[PDB]
Amino acid sequence: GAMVEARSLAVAMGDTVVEPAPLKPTSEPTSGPPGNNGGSLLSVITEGVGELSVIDPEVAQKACQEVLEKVKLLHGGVAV
Amino acid sequence: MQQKQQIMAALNSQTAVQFQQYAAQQYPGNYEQQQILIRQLQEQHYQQYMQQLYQVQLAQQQAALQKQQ
Repeated sequence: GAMVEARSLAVAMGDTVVEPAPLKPTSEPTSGPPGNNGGSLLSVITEGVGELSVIDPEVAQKACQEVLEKVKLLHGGVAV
Repeated sequence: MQQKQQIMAALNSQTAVQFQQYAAQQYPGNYEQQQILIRQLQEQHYQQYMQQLYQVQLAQQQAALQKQQ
């Protein structure tokens, strides 16, 4: 769904410290282990599977030849 | 694996005009009837192709073995 959410939370002394680089707080919520499934584990089909000739063209020549000649008889043996 | 799908695409590629010419011969002008026959040809082609190909790669495999196996 490509949803994006951002939140902010600040917990510090009321001395309104600003300018030095903040470091150390790293507390985020948890509901157990984070799994081992990664994130954004999606892909888009580009259908680039089967480049050039991923087949035996000679085997395909014989195969289509037989199918085309045989199906003509299934249609009717009154025209040979 | 869906490995059949790339085969169909490749088979359809080299037989596109062949199936079209035959479908035109049986159902000239009727594009819908032409497509229906082309669909029948495409799968039958794959069935024969796969059954035949399997025997060819097998023949190569047996020739590589020569072990009465």
